[PDB]
Amino acid sequence: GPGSPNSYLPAENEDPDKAVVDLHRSPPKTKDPDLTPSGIIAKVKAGDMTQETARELLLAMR
Amino acid sequence: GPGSYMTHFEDHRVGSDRLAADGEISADEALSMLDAIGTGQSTPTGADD
Repeated sequence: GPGSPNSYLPAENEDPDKAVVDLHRSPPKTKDPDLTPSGIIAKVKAGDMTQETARELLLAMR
Repeated sequence: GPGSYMTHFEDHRVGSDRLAADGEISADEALSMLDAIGTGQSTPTGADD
């Protein structure tokens, strides 16, 4: 779980006994588990996805 | 021969004989299609680079 920047200063910081373990949480999912290969090529033609990520998804569906 | 070495620029995508399919595609065929995608002069506009 990624912390604060290395240049941070601990003014009014939390307790030194490692209290309040509820930080570092990831954002909600924004992906679909199944697509058509036509849909992959359409995303790239629309500029909405890189060729790199598109190829990666197609290698998982072939 | 030695050609451009690692120095001089080259526009490597000279083109072959692949064109856009009129229908559905395999996920294998789609890998080959990604290399041919581009814009440039593909649609008329007043915009410029």
